[PDB]
Amino acid sequence: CQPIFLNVLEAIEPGVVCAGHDNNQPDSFAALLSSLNELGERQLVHVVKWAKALPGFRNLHVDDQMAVIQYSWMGLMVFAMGWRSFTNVNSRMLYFAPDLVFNEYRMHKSRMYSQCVRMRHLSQEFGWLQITPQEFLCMKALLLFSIIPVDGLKNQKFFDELRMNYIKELDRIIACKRKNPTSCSRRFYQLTKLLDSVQPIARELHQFTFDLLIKSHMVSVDFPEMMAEIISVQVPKILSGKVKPIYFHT
Amino acid sequence: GLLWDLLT
Ligand SMILES: C[C@]12CCC(=O)C[C@@H]1CC[C@@H]1[C@@H]2CC[C@]2(C)[C@@H](O)CC[C@@H]12
Repeated sequence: CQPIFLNVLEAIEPGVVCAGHDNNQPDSFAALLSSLNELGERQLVHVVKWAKALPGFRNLHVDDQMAVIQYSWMGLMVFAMGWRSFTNVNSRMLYFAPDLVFNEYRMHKSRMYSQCVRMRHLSQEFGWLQITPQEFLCMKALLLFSIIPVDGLKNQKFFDELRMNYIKELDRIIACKRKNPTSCSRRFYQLTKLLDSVQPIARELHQFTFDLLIKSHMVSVDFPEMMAEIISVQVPKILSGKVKPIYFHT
Repeated sequence: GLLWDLLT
């Protein structure tokens, strides 16, 4: 029996994305953040292409397809970055891209050292919890459906159904080589805790990028078009409490 | 926006 759902997730997983950063130049806040912004813009393109190819994504009202991407991109990208950091450099550095790897010096120069260490901790968890490539893929897909508005989506019912199905698929992946319901329960606990841990990090970054956008002109940090639009229109809805993450635990 | 165009 072929794992249809997993086959799809592996097939649509985005390839390597480079930031275009000039690593020959001495590190500077403006250059580092401008490169992170450009990487965000480039990754956003891949996230949209990826999301549109996810099982059942098209069932969502188009307005909701837009919304979920606009609200969840930070978490999605941070989670994937954590996985790359673990797989490529054993969490020794933050692997934003092959050409944008953060050592402690860069974490400090970026002025978001605190957020960086939390992301490095997330990276370490992938190793400590022995997260499998398949669990990573399913969890990442679930992160796309983990933040919603209080006024509700155009069609909240279709979103709820899709989210439920992805949680169900995560269950199946957990039960794969586990014939003991208790072991499955313990694994589900671990993974939902990991998923929840992404949200506080994403919130800190949402706050940081929002503040940076507002003062970008005086710190020489460039924001690409899509990033600037999303950070000035959607991110504030998250920061003002109109859009909130769905936490498994309280 | 460019995102909307990308999505559609
Ligand atoms: C999502 C990105 C870029 C893609 C990635 O690998 C994760 C990383 C997390 C920090 C983000 C960055 C995009 C640009 C941001 C939002 C900066 O403005 C401040 C925080 C940066």
